[PDB]
Amino acid sequence: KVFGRCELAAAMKRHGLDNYRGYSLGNWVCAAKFESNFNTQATNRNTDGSTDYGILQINSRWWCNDGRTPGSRNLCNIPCSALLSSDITASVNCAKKIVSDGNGMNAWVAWRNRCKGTDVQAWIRGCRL
Ligand SMILES: [Cl-]
Ligand SMILES: [Cl-]
Ligand SMILES: [Cl-]
Ligand SMILES: [Cl-]
Ligand SMILES: [Cl-]
Ligand SMILES: [Cl-]
Ligand SMILES: [Cl-]
Ligand code: NA
Repeated sequence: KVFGRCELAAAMKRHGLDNYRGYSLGNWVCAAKFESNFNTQATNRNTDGSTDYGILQINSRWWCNDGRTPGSRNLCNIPCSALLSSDITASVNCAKKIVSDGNGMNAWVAWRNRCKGTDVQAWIRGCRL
């Protein structure tokens, strides 16, 4: 599914991501924009052989099982395929675990490089929330 901007902001708020660990909804929308372009079916293979999955490009080294990332963990206790669903529940629940890990949203390199310290409230401007 390719979400609209305000459609995704609303879905993330419905699942309790707004201000989760102190991160406003515009931070999450911005991270999803640059990670996936709001496409739940986004995938990216890393040099190390891990794969990033879904709207927030969650990685197989720690967070989900794909059966093809040697030595990896599955801390969200999900198949990585669950992160590609039209329903963002699995992505949101796993994102809450990642952002609680100690480095906040710096876990998402694209958030640190493209969203951090920007006017992220622009990402929810105009949305009926
Ligand atoms: Cl957009
Ligand atoms: Cl915001
Ligand atoms: Cl594996
Ligand atoms: Cl595990
Ligand atoms: Cl599995
Ligand atoms: Cl949803
Ligand atoms: Cl933090
Ligand atoms: Na894994």
